[PDB]
Amino acid sequence: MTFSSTSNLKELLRKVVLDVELGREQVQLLYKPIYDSIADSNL
Amino acid sequence: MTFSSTSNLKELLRKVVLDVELGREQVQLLYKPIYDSIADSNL
Repeated sequence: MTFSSTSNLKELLRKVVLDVELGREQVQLLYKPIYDSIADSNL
Repeated sequence: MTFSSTSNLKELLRKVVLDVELGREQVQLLYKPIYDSIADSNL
């Protein structure tokens, strides 16, 4: 009858999350084509 | 004997409908490529 009445009492209502992209952007390895890598552990 | 005498008596005169395009434009859902849809009855 009076959903406006029950709107304020939020804890009754279902909780659903508006899914949005959050989080820091992924990072890449840009340098690699320029550099020649040597990976001897005994350096 | 004039044809104007029989003008008013439309029942006597043969009836032919002037064929023509009547109607209204069909509406379309333009938004859909832009928006990403989430469907849930419990929102």
